[PDB]
Parts: sequence; structure tokens; C-alpha cells
Amino acid sequence: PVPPLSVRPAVVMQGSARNQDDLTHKLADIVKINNQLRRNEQNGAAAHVIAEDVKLLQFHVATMVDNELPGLPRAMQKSGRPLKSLKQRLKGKEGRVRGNL
Amino acid sequence: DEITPDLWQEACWIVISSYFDEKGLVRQQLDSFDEFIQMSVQRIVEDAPPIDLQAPPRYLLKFEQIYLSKPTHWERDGAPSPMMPNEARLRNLTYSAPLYVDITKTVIKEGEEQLQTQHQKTFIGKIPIMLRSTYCLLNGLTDRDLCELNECPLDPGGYFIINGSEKVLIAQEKMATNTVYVFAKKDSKYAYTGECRSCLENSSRPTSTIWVSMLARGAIGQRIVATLPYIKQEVPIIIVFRALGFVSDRDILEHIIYDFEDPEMMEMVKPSLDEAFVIQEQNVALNFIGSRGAKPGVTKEKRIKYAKEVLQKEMLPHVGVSDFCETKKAYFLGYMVHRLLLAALGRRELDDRDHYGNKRLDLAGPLLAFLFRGMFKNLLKEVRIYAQKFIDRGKDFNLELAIKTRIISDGLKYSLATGNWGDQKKAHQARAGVSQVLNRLTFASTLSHLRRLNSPIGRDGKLAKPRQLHNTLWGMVCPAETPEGHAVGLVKNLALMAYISVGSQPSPILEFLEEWSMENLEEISPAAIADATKIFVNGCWVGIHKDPEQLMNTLRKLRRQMDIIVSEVSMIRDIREREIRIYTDAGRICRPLLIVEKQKLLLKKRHIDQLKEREYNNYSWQDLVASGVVEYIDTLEEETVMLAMTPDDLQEKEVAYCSTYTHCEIHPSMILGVCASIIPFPDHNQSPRNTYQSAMGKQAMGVYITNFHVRMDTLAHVLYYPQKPLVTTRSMEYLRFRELPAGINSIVAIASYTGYNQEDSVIMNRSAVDRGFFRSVFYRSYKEQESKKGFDQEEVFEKPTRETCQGMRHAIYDKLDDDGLIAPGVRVSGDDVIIGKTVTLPRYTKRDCSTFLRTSETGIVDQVMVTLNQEGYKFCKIRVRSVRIPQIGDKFASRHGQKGTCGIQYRQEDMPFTCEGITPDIIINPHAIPSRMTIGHLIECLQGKVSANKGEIGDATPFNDAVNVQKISNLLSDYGYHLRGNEVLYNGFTGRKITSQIFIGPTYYQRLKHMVDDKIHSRARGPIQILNRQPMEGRSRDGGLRFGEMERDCQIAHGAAQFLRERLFEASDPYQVHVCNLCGIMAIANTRTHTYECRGCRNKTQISLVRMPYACKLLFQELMSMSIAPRMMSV
Amino acid sequence: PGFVGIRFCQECNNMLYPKEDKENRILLYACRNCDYQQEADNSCIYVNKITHEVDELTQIIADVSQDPTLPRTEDHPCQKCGHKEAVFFQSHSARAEDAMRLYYVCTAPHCGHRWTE
Amino acid sequence: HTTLRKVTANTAIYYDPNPQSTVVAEDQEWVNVYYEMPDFDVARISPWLLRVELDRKHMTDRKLTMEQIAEKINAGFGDDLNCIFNDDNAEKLVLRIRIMN
Ligand SMILES: [Zn+2]
Ligand SMILES: [Zn+2]
Ligand SMILES: [Zn+2]
Repeated sequence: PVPPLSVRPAVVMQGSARNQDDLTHKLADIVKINNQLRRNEQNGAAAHVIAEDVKLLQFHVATMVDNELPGLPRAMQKSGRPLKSLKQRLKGKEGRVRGNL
Repeated sequence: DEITPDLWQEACWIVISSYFDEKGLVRQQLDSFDEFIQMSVQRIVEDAPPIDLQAPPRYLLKFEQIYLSKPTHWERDGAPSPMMPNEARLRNLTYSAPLYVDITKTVIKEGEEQLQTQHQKTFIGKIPIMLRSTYCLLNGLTDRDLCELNECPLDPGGYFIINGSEKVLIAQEKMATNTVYVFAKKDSKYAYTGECRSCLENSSRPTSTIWVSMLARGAIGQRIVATLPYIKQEVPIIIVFRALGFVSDRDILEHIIYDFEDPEMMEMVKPSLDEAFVIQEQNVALNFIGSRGAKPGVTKEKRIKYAKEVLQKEMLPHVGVSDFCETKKAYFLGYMVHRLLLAALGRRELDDRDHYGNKRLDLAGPLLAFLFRGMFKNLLKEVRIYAQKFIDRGKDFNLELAIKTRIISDGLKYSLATGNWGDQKKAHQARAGVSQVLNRLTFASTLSHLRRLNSPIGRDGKLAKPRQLHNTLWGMVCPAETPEGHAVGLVKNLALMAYISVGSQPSPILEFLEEWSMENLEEISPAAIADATKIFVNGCWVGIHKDPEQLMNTLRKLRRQMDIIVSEVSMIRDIREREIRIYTDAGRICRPLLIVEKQKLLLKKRHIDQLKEREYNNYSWQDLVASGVVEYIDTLEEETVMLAMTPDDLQEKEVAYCSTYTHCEIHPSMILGVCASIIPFPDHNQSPRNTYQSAMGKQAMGVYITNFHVRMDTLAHVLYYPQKPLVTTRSMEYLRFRELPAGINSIVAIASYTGYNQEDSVIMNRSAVDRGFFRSVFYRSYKEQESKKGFDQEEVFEKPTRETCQGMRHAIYDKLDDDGLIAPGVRVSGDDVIIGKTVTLPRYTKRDCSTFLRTSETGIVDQVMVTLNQEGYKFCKIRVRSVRIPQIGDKFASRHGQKGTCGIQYRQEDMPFTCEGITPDIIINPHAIPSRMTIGHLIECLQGKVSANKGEIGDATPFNDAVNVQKISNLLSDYGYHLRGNEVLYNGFTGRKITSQIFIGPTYYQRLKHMVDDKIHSRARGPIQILNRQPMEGRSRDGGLRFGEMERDCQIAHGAAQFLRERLFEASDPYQVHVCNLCGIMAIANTRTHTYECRGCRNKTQISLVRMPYACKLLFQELMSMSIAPRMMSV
Repeated sequence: PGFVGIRFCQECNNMLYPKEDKENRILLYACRNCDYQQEADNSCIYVNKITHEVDELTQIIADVSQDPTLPRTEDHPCQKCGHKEAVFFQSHSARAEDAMRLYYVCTAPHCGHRWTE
Repeated sequence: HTTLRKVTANTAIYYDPNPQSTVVAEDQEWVNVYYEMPDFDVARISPWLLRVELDRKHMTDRKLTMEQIAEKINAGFGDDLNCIFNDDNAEKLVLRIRIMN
């Protein structure tokens, strides 16, 4: 399930550059690898290539809903800051439940 | 010849003044940076390996020399011009100088066809420059020269200017390296652990920590293990010794146990031998090490090679990283095991983690060196790739195009600009808080920020041990100045005469020890180590000696004569354990002390005489140090020193305490820092009060710097009428508090008058405030720039118009000029426009992007500056000026932790008055004194009455037996006043005498930055956040106040359910959703056409309206994002 | 009783481990690396002083008398040399509870006598 | 709780091939006073002896005697671990152990 635009608003900066949410960047990665896997299964690809693509898709979905997986690398973004997954959006203090409800 | 007691108080302070004439208050910053530029950069460039690249032809590209020119700036035309720091501040430039490196590329193909091409002064990067350093254009300039350049002569320097922002590097604490520290963790598998963070002399890699631990009791006995680097499994010490070529157990215990007459050590090492008997040769031990490692090679050959490389490079680099050093490494690891056994046998004390003799202060120089090593390595890497992609084609390449100078430049600039100390990519592994924005609120705040130390233990840590004021901070760190929030004890401040060593090479000391009767460690037999004294130099055991006493005498004589040993070299003789540890490395905090003869000072009266005419005969502090009269002693050498608090301690007494002193304090008041040295009579206050003042002297208004008229600071407060305190300490003469004071002497009466000063509040005189009492001016700078980033959209300063601009507020733009910039002298109210900026669109073809005033300010435009930024578009700074007259709610403080807000202001006829019609400027409540025990406040008030009536400045230096309360009272009784500072006051309203005689007199008060007008805020249906439709955060955002969890709990306890619902639903984020009565999931509603349907259930009749918070709708949608189905079932 | 020290082989210089010879019913010290054997002379193989009755006078060294930070006294003259001055200090050693006991050392050079009251 | 260490002064292992002529000189009286009558299987004796020395202070502080200690040892290890001891009259509270086979 890809959430609506309210959950991931594209805030406009001082100029016209529309900055997208962390969720939107992550969904972009997910759709990229999903389409890539879809073509690699549809057209010529090795079994290990499809396996690597499935592994990367798994990593993207997991880091979309939960970024602090022990051992795994954190889903990165521009400026070297990790993305804020759905879990950090409501994990504890300053999350939805404690910080907004 | 001898300085008598009656002259001592002059002599000592004369000596102290000479120190501050030589050094200053930011000497550590300047010396660190100077050593970094003079030495560290060259060492880093030379320590990099030559990059040998070949397909055939080959190229080495050896870097040999550096050149750092003065700071210059390159315009768009490219003309280099000398850039002044004030121009950098105004134009948002970076006060940096170019670094050029000489490169030597020799072509070697075949047939001895060799030819060298040297590129002299290849521009390798730009290095930001610390102000007032040797490589600063303000170096050596006179006060007239600095004023010609619009610089304050009192400005200490010691900071960088990055993008116009003054950044100060905070000294970072760290455990000293190359030293063995035996600790004991209560909750661990090991009973005792001896660690050694080892690092080679000229740093090239991180600190390689080696641990040598003992397994906790419960196979048969206690086993000694060694946690080597790059190996994820414990390794027995005997295995490590055999891997270094010592297979016989006798040899290993010769290296570990130096006294074979001691069976206790023997039986305690025996389990380790018994555990390692199957391994008995060097190759097998190396194979074992490689197998226990995290990269176990299937073939024992590469295992043994890997173990060799680890034991030669990563194990104890400070002992030596070359080959054939196995003897030194074996001796040192045996010393580690010996130290561990001494701790386990109780013959030595465990080492204290908090001892500052065990710590080092990472200053600007060694920190910039860490950055420069990383950045130069990255640069050489990029050069390697660039040159490789060319020589792979078999053709020459231009190194000037290989060197992308942005690595060093942008790296240093980013790191100093943000404070994230590390590579920009590793923005989370990097440690922030280094390189903070210099505090320019008052001169004391600037000095203290420039003398600030940091313990990076982590504020989250709740262990009080690192926060505690250790005994060893005496004379090195202010006992009082520390933040009282979440960083108690972690953020510290240098004491006034504290000097952090800059670093030195141990080569002359080692050479002299060689020429002297020391015996090297490879040449001795271990049997000699029993009675001999070990000699460590910068952590490396270099040899042994037979008479440590006269060795120490020789070395102390050498250091006191400024011979081969420099002054900052520490030389500790531990006597009970026969080590002599010599330290020359950087980061050692030390302080100067007066050396003592048999029972006499070496500071005779002739030195004071030559110091009195310091300005004629150029006899300075350095001549005092060179005379062998003063000595810098570090924290670790203080353990071996016997101090005299004053020369009075050197007098022969009816019962002698010591009679064998070695040093003397120059003055005990030098244990305080910059902000605690302003407290008068701090030894008559409770210490928390002194800490709170040391924090509150930094928010006090004054004149933060003399050249404030030219600075475009974001925030600046200047007091109209700063006054020097009537009651002062002798340390403020060097803090320059007299030239830039931060308060006013106020006639304060401690009384209960009308009840408006209760609970830490004050009653001020409205008439005094009308006369300019504690009036200030608040300067606020707004910056703006018009960006021509691309032809798609360009900004421009121009008076907007209602017919072309789209996002144009209803505020009037008439105050702007045709250039789009307001003019100075124009009175501007809240929400007004000061810069008219318009941006071209893709209300047509341009949108309004003007800069408004920060709301609810109401100042006057002080000045407008226009220039060009680094890239070169138009850049504007507008300073607006707002006069802040003190009022009810403004925070004021004395120098004794006595803070309070103005409760009310009475006119002069409403205030209480003495028989001679003196009304108090301030009235504070007597109830603020007793619990707080700020007797320094009362003594300062009395001393100030004496000073004002006598025409002098009171001496409130902390420990002064020539000034006590009885003397001050006797002095005050001579001027026709009650000796205790009381006076008969009359009620201002009725004129009747007050039955209780009030305590009144001059006290130095401070006006603090915290004015109520900058804090008052209100909201009623303002803007809301985008994500959750709740009120914004902050006054600046017109935000709402947080009704938090604790407020929810309080109102639940009250039982106020409708108020709770109003606060948490109706006053924050009311919202409506449409829910399917079947699946409980939010449906699709179309209220215009009135068509509601759930795509899930394919129904359009059973939909219900639900009034829920928007945050709850957002929560449920973020749960549906996680495949959770929160179904709001209305039945 | 007294402790027992480690003894090493005469060939491989490794430690000799205890062993018993049934033939003569006698203690031997033999190396488990080489094939050396030795006739023991103590007959005791292990000693544990749980009470830890250690004479700390053996741990003291005369050089400590050169410490300017130690207290000196004229009231306890030296029994070996007759010097008046002497430094004194406490045990300050772990595993010693009754550590308020004072140890004295003679400050005369080359005498270095140590004692306890 | 009182373990044997709390009341023990010092332990040691000797190589005593014949208990009749012990290694130590001061333990020859009570060892022969015990050995002149066969109380245990003298043939099932090992030459390795384990002599422990107690201290009168800790013995008295707990009202403890060698009888109770020896009973506890012979109970925890049965007859496999022989223990002998003198009376509570000698200047040194000593008791000697051997391993039975
Ligand atoms: Zn439905
Ligand atoms: Zn042997
Ligand atoms: Zn003596």
C-alpha cells in the first residue's frame, strides 16, 4: 500500500523546487526496483540477478516500514542522512501517538 | 633579595600581569593553530606515501614542500587581493589562505631514461585561518592598525571566519595515548583489564587499542588474555610472546617478571603458561593468531603472514612499526602484563579514568590535523584515479587537472561551518559540537567560549563520575564555570593561567638520554630491570637507568635553563614504582608555578624589580621562565609536587607541616576561569551560586566588542552606560572587564517593600530607568541575496508593485527605495518590509519574495550594507536598531547567582529614601539571601559603599586576608554610616521611618539578554503545520503552545473531560472522515454531489461521518501504509 | 611454609612441571617439552596464603625517602644508622584492611632502613 | 554463610610418600597418633597430601571445630577423600587431606 499525498506532503521551498518526503523517495526506490525486477523476470536475466533484485526490493520495503534493522545498512538519502521510515514516524516521543495525539 | 610578605601581594600580581602580557587568554588556540600550520600540515603531506602509477612508463608524484600564503580573495575577474577579516565577516566569505604544494613527477620508462619535472607551488587547497594567528593579516598589528582595519584591539582572536560566521573550535577531551591503564570492570568476564590506546608519534591511523586482561575467577587459576586489534577472539599472552619470537618460557617471564625472587607474580602468571604449551614455536603461534582472527585463511601460510602484519603494524604502533622491533614490543607487552599483575596482586592502584593526568585536550591544531589527514588522503586517492585513467591510455596527464582542490577546501570549510567533525558523507558517524558559533553577546562570553573544553562522554549518560569535579582539575579547570543543565561537569573551562601544551618532538630528549647513562632496551639483559628505573618517553619504554634521582635533577635543571628540554615537557618520577615518564606530546593541560629552593622561593626581589619596568627593559614572562624561577607543571607531574599555597607556608612554624615544598602558587585565585574571576568574594558564596553567576555573566549585557558599529551580527545587545564594578577582583584587569564591562553599579536596598520583589524578583526605580539606567540597544541583522541560479527563475531587489507581483502581502512597501532596500533612519514596525525581492515566474512574470521584519520588533533601520557574496550576486545586510528600556519582566542579576525579574517600577518619590535623599536603584528581597548564603553579595554591597564614599575600587579578590568584613565595617564607620551598611529609610508613600533599618549600598548588577518582550507570545487560530494540521512551533512561526502528555494527565486527574477534548481535539486539529459501516475503513466522500462510497465493500449507502483529530486520521493512514487495518467500527 | 617458585628445564628453558616416580616413590620435576627430569628439594608443590600475611616491609623500597610529598618525622630515629629524620606512610595496598598502620623509612642516604612501630 | 576460605589461613599441597614420616616436622605427632591404629584403608592412599592451616580467630568467631569441618568434607566427598586432623589444643589449627583410590 502506497499512502496518499497527505501522509507524504511535497513541501514547496522558498522558490519552485518541490521537495519530496522521505516516504516518497523510498517509494521511488521501491517502484524502481519493482519495475526492474518485473522486466528482469519478463526478459533475459540470470537467476542470481533476479535473486539480487529480490533482495534489494526486500531491503527497500523493510527500510520503508522500519529503517533501524540491526546489522543491515540504513536507507540513505542526499546529504548522508538516513530516511525516516513509517516506524520512526510513530516510534516514541515526538511520534504520532505521543507527539501529536 | 627575598620578597617579604608585605610586598608579596604586589609581587605575585606583578608576575601574573607579566604572564598575561606575554600569553593572553586565547594562547592555547593560537599556539595549537600555529603548530598545525608550521608542522602538522607538512608532516601530513610528507607522511603520505608516493603514489606509484604505471600501466611501461611510471610516475611517483612525491609531495615535498608546502607553502601557505597570507589570506587572499579572488574576485570574478580573478585578481588576488589581501582579504581582511572584517571584509570576510561582511561579505560572508571564508577567511582562508591558499595552500600550495611542491610536486615532483619523474618519468621512468626504461633504459635509464629518467627526467624529473617539478611543479613548484601547486595549489592544493584553501585552509581557513585562525584570527590573530601568525598567518593572519592581523598578526603583529598595533591597536592603531587594527582600528584602521575596523577591528577591535581587545578582540582576542582564536576563531575562524567561515562564510562570515565566527566559528570557535572547542577543545575535546580524550584519554591519553601510549599509556597503560589498568581498570577493573565490575560486570564483565575479566577481573582486571590493562588497556593501551597506542598511536604512532606522527599520527597516520586511529588509536589502536590493545587490551591485556585477566579472566575472572570462575579453569584452575586466573588466565591472562590479550584482545589484539583486528582479531575478534581473545589470545593468550604467551601465544603473542611466542608469535614475536620468544618461545622459551624463561624468555617470556624474563620479559614479564623482572624480579625472580617473587613467587606471587610467578604463580599468577603460571596459568597462562599452562594454557599455552601445545603451541611452542613462532610459526604455530602466528597460525593460531591468524586462525582466531575474523579472516581465517584456509591455508596456514597466509594466516601466518596476516598475523605477522598485525603483530608488526596494529599491535602497539607507538613502540615501533618497522621490522626487528619485536624485542621492544615484547618488553612493552610484558610491561603491560606486569602492570596487570601488580594491579591483581594489589601492589599498584587501579588507574583513575577521571584523572586529568590521564587525559589530553584535542585543540584546534590536532583537530584540524585529523581533518587534513583524511582530506589529503581523499585528495591523493582522487589524483590516483584521475592519473590512472590517463596512463592506461599510454599518455601524459596534467597534475593541475588531477588535483581537484575542492576536497581540502570544501572539507575544512564544511567541517568548521557545521561542527560535524568528519567527512561530509559520514554525517552520522561524525561527532558534532566541535566548531561552535562564537558567542558575541558579551566580552566574557567570547573569552569563555574561546577557553571552553568539552568532555565527549555523551549528555545521555547518567553516570556522575565524569561530571564530578575531580581533585586534579585544581588550577587547570575552573571549579565553578560549568553549565547547570544537561551538561553539568562535561563542558568545562580553562583556569586563567592554564596552558595546554602544543606538543614537541622527543628526539633531543632521547639523544641526551643516550649521551647520558641510560641503557637502551635492546642492549640490556632483563636481569638488570629489577633494581633499575624504567624510562618512558611519550609512552614508549626506551631504556633503564641506575640513579633516577640525579637523572631527575639533571633533567629539571635542563628544562629550567631552556636547554634541549622545552618548558612544556612533563617529567614525572614515580618513586615507589621505578618509572620515569617523560611527556612531550600535545594536549597536556599544565599551569605555571613558582619553584621553591630548600624552603625559599627562587623569585627574588630583583625579578619583581625587572618585572615592574616591563615596558622599558623588555624583561618579560619568558625571562622569568628562562631564569628557572617559574615552571609549567602538568596534572601528572603535580602528583609528584609539594605545593605551597602562599610563601607564608614556607615559613618555619611551631609544628612544620611539610618543610620540603618544591613549588608555590603564584596566586590561588588563578584556579578560577574567566567568568568566575568576575565574582567578587566568591569564597563567601555557596558554590552553586558561583556556578550560576559564571553561567549568567555570559548573558549579561555590556559592550561585547568595541567595533560593534561595523559588525552585522544577527543579534547584538549593547548597554547604554556600562560601568566598571566599584568592587572588583584583581583578575578582571586581564579579562579586560574594566575596558568592556557588562553591568552597572546600582544602589541596591535589600528590603521587603510592597511585596513586588518576593520570590527572586526586584523593584527598580522608574526615575533611574528614565535617566538611562540599564537601558540597552538591540541590533538585529537581516541578510538577503538575489539569486540568478538559472534563466528559469531569477530573484532581484526592486520595489514590488501590486500589478506584477503575485504573493504580495497587504503590508505597504512605500518605505523601500527603487533599489528595493529600505534606507537607514526609517522607523519600521512589526510585519514591515525592509527588502523588496521579486522572483521571476516560469501578478505575472514575477512573484513577491520580500523580507519582512521579525514580527513585533518595532525598531529603526540602523544601516544597510550592499556587496557581493562569494559567487557574486548582489547581497544585502540590514541592521535594525531597537532601544530596550528595562521593564517589568526583564531579568537582572548580581554577580552572586542572585537573579530575578523586575516585579514593578516605582518613581523616585515612591521609593524609600535615606535621610540624605538617596533612593535605591533596585530593591531585592531579603529572602533571597538566607537559603542561598550569598554572603559575597552583602560583603560586595558594603565594600561598594566604602569604595564609593572613599573614591577607590574595592578589592574583592577571593583569598585575601588583608580584606575582611570587620575592616570594611570600620572603614565605613569613618564616612558617617552604620558600620554594617544599614541605614534608616523612610517610606516613600507616607514619609514615615521604616522600623527596621535597611541594608543598602552599591552592588554591581547585570542586565541579562532575557527580556520579556522577546518571550511574550500568544495565539488564537494562527498557521498550522502541513503534515499534521496542528499549530506551528515557536513564537517566530506564530505557533501554539504544546499541551503535552503531562498536561493531559493533569487534566485527567482534574476530571475535566470537555476541557481535555477541547485542548486535544478542538483547539489543535479538528477533522472529519467518512467511514464505511461495514469494513470500518475511511471511505470516499463527495459532498458537492453527495456521493459517498467505499471501493472496498462496493457500497454507497452505509457510510458514516466521524469527527476525529487530524493526527489520528494521519496515524491510521500511516498504519494502513504498514498493512495494518485500523477499522473504526461505529457499532 | 613459604611459597614455591617456578623452575625451568636446563635444555629447553621451559617450566618444569611436577611429576611422581612410583618406582622410587619420589617427587620429580619434569619438562613436558623436552625429556629432562630433576630431583625436587622442597617436596611442596603449591602454597596458597588465604590470610595474605604479607610483610609489606619487603614491598617498600628505600628510594621512597626521596619523595618530597611524604611526611617526615624526627620522633622515630633509625635503629640501623641513628638518623633522626624519617619518612612515614600508610600501606595504601589492596587486600590490607588494617591499613592505617604506619611504615617508616630512614632518609639517610645509602642506609634506607625500613621498619614499623 | 561461612565457606572454608573464610576460616582458612593457608592451604598447600605436599608430596608425602609415607604418612609415617611426614614432610613437615610439627605434624609428626598427631599423624602417628592417628596412624598407629588402622582407621581407614591405608593401601588406598595417595602420596599427594593437601595440608590446610586454619586460624584460631575465625574458628572461635564461628564456634567451629575441626570435627564439624571434617564431617562436612567426608559428607560432601564421601570416603573418596580421606581427612585427618589434630585436637583443638595445638598452637596451629591444621588438618590434612588425601585422595582415596
Ligand atoms: Zn467498506
Ligand atoms: Zn625441558
Ligand atoms: Zn637509617
